[PDB]
Amino acid sequence: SKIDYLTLFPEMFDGVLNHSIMKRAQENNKLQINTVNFRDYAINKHNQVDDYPYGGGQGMVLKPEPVFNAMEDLDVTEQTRVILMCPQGEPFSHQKAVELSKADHIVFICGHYEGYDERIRTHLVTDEISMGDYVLTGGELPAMTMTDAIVRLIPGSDGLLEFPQYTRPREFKGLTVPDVLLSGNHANIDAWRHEQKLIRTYNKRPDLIEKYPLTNADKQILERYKIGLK
Ligand SMILES: N=C(N)NCCn1cc(-c2c[nH]c3nc[nH]c(=O)c23)nn1
Repeated sequence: SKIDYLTLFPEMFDGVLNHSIMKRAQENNKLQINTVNFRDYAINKHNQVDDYPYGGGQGMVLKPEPVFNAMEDLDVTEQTRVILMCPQGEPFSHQKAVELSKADHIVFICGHYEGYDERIRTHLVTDEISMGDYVLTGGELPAMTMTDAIVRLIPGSDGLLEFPQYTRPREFKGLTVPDVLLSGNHANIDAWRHEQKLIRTYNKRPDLIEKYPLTNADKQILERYKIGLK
């Protein structure tokens, strides 16, 4: 499997591909990653990859020819998935990460451009994906985050919040690890962790409690808690 990124700043990805999961999986002969710069396929008078929009508008638009050429050199096939980092795209999701981990070749089109030529979108892009309602400067960090979640799904819940976890030391600033965790009584350790899960969910995410098949023990735990409050 292989991932290629079209970027103006191929060096933003320095140290994110040479370390962690990217370093591991790429070393392991699992994924080939290539960075590709624009303006390496530009032919404009200033070697530009953006020009002004027909009809007017404030911004500048990425031109189609450098991008189709970039797809050409990257040996994009009819089954390659070309992902446009688009602020109005479908929000990225675990479902989509599972879907994309099934893909032999992937290309991210990254860029700060206010606009993209519609030719690119109609005949080149297979996928347009957002990071969320917030506004970013470019598609490079989105591209890398999505790559993280996808690569992690390469061969290389219960409905509640997590239970608190503690490690050494037992005491720190007078803040004491709960004693049940050191008693070596695993039935109590698990019962306590479950109680904390119910209580933390009740306090911070009551919607999750509503969608949870509460037992009679769970109801009693929450009721003893909310009475212990008063
Ligand atoms: N087309 C416009 N407005 N570009 C402006 C500059 N920009 C933004 C993005 C972008 C990519 N992915 C995102 N996910 C969530 N919000 C975002 O803003 C983005 N890429 N370039």
